[PDB]
Amino acid sequence: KETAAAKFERQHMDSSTSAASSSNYCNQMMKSRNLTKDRCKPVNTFVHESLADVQAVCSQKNVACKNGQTNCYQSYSTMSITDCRETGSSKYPNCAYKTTQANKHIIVACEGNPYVPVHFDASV
Ligand SMILES: Nc1c[nH]c(=O)[nH]c1=O
Repeated sequence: KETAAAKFERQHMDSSTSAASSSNYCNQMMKSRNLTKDRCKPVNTFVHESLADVQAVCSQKNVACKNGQTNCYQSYSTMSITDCRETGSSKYPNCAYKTTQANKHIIVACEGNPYVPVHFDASV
C-alpha cells in the first residue's frame, strides 16, 4: 500500500528532465503518473531537482502550511519546477493541461522517520 513518501515521489518528482520538456508535458505526465485515473486532478507541480535536494528541504526553512499545520518547509534556493493546470476545455477522461515551467522556491510538508516530503504545499 503506497506510502505517503512514495506518493509524493509519484505525484511531484521528475528529476529525469531539467524543465518542462514541451507544451504537452503536463498532458503526458499527469496521465502517466496516474493523476487522471479517477478525475482530472486540477492542479499539480513537478519538481526537476534531485530527490536528495528535494528531501533536503525538510531541514530547511520552517514555515506554516496552508492548512495551518507547522510541518512545512520552504527551499532556501529556487528549484526548477513545472506547474500543471487543467484547461477550461478539459473534459475527463481527456484531461487537458497547461504546461508552465518556472524557477521558484518550493514549500513541502514533511513527516515520518526518516523525515521526508509527503505533500507539495506551494511554490513562491
Ligand atoms: N498549491 C499547490 C498544490 N499542489 C501542487 O502540486 N502544486 C501547487 O502549487
